[PDB]
Amino acid sequence: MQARKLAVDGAIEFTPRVFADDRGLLILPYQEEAFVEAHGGPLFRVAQTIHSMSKRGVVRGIHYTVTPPGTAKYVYCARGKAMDIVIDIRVGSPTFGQWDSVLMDQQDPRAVYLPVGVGHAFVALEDDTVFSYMASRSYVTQDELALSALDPALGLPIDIGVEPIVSDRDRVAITLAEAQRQGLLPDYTTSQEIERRLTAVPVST
Amino acid sequence: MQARKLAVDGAIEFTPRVFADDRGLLILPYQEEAFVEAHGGPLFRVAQTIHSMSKRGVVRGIHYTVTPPGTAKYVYCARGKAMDIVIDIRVGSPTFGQWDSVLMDQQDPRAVYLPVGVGHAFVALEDDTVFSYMASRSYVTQDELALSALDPALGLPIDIGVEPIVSDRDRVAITLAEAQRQGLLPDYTTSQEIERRLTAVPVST
Repeated sequence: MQARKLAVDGAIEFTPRVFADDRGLLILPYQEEAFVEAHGGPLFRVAQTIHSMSKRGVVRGIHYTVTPPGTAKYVYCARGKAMDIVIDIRVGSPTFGQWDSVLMDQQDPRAVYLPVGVGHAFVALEDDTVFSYMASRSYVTQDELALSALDPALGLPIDIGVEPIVSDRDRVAITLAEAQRQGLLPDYTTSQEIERRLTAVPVST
Repeated sequence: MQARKLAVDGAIEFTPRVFADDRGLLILPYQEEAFVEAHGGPLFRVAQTIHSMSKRGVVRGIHYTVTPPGTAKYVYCARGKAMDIVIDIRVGSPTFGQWDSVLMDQQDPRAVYLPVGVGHAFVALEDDTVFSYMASRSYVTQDELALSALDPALGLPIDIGVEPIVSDRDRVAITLAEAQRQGLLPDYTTSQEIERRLTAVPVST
């Protein structure tokens, strides 16, 4: 397993090996040793998992969780192809306003660690594109917020030639800039504090 | 989410709802509230995840982990169709020697909790059949052991009309009965003790 610290502070791309034989395929998308060495502590406790499949041209995001409580996530692309995007929406962050992209696909599969307080978006490049998540918190539509993924100030790499396929909620999302004005965005310090508590190393005999 | 306690003591089948819209599909295969209510405690901490894809007619198993240390698992079928099988190999168990099957498929997806000390096997009924696991322990070929899934004393539902597609290791696996003779099988009491420590409820303020 290879790990690559992304430009968005604390975000990480992991590249598992694909082991192939006569029976099919085996991948180990999350691996404790590689993760602890990259991040400094183990994965959060898993409160919920998500299986999401999208059609070609679907754009989902930018999604984030009111912080506190916040959510940290670990996502891998289990089928199809996507441009995955971490957006740093944590006010105070050294990389605030920065985004990073990971090409997710079945030939060179990738997993992404998303810190507490960051936004997540992606575009599906193929039908039957599947994102598989572990999350540190169960989903409350409540605390779950959206920002405009098509926002021109952002220039996210989300256009693939065809009309984006988007939920009404994601389509009408306020901008990053508007959310900051209104004080709706995660704070970087708070986010970090929660994240360190979530991914605390177990300390035993 | 629905939960169904299986005949193999402590094993559980969970039935998530499939939410479908214009964009594709969403499923929440592991959910803390449903799991704690069925099992009595939360999922183990996640040490590793597994993405496995199989061709039609592939039989994998019966696999188990030397106990101690043991491994507990949570598996959902993310693509295709399978007959999934929990085998109770814990000597002392009230359901020792019993197996249970879950039909895994994309139309009515299912997740299975596998306790510490139980064996796991399945047959893929379609090409591109994907099993997605969280496990309480990272994989050591070491502590990872196999029993004969085609064993006639077992009568597992693993034949689909065509020659089974099997690893050399799984093909040459000793029987359940032979493993017991040799003292290679998990102990039920020990398994339970480990399981309770793994899935201990967090107790905070």
